[PDB]
Amino acid sequence: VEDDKEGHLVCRIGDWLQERYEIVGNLGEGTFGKVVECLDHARGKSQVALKIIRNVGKYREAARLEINVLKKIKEKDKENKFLCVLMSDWFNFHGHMCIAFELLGKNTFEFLKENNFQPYPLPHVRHMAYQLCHALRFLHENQLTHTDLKPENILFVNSEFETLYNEHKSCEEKSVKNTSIRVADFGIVATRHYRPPEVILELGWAQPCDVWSIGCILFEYYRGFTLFQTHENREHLVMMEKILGPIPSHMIHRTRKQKYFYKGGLVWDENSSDGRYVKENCKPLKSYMLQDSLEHVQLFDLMRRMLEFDPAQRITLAEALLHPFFAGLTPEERS
Ligand SMILES: CC(C)(C)c1cc(NC(=O)Nc2cccc(-c3c[nH]c4ncnc(N5CCOCC5)c34)c2)n(-c2ccc3ncccc3c2)n1
Repeated sequence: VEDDKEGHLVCRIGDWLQERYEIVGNLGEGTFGKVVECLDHARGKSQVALKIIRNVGKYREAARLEINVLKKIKEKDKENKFLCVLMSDWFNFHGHMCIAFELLGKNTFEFLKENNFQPYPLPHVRHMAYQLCHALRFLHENQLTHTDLKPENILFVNSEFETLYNEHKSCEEKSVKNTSIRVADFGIVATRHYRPPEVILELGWAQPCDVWSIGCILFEYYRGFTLFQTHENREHLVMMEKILGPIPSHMIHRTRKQKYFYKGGLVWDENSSDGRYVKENCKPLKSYMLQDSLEHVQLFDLMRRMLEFDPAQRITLAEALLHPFFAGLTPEERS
């Protein structure tokens, strides 16, 4: 046991925790501390993720809050059946709160990056979407809101793939063998590209925030690239307007950030570097359909309804789980 003045724990591959956890790898780091891989010698050689949070205090406090959140998700989920990440253990170790999870596979972003940003096929989209909706419905019902939904926070149970590619000129694609996912959270709300306009405009958010993000995420699974490829609010709102249509007067009246607008409209210099990028790449949403086909149109219908500007007219996760799009699930996918 040795601590540095930043507080954090100095651990080495081969160190043991709770006489059952043998560190074998490294999986992450962040504000709060490390995230290592162990084999659980108690539960018999099997593999876990272990977020370590040492001293600091706010860290320890927030770790407790996380554990509680995850405790409550288990209690409220009997059969594991709501597709959130599952805490298998937690403990206290010379001040360092630790939280063990079953080790899942690559997240939906990584997998996409490993596939050279070749989009997932429409059935995978459909299945992943169904589970994201189910999962966040369950969370919303228990007065919980993710707020930082994004592809990196969706993990595949198993990210093994069957590489398969013929005929297509440069066919070289990986289909993941099993599209089951789990929702995690690594820990202005949201990440830029998944952030909804009410957060951008500082109008307060609630559950409808998660739906907007889901909307954004589905698009990315479907095209391989992000729907809003930008890093600044004004551009982002302009992009919203050209992809989706105008912004309700009512949301412009309530913005205290009265800098992006002028006389009811977004200030926007159509002929700049930013101007040209938007002009030569942002087209109306429907135009990004890859095929002229019912299930693709169903998907864009759910997507448009998920990306309503007004959080109050935006579809709920309950209403989406009943959207025709989800007719095409295999019966097995249905659970
Ligand atoms: C259920 C919900 C809502 C989605 C959630 C999940 C988590 N925690 C989490 O995902 N933790 C976590 C932390 C570290 C690893 C993994 C993880 C679980 N399997 C894995 N299988 C493989 N790799 C993993 N990753 C390692 C790299 O890195 C991403 C996950 C993992 C998961 N939280 C959460 C998080 C932080 C909080 N802070 C304060 C208050 C409340 C908090 C709640 N809420």
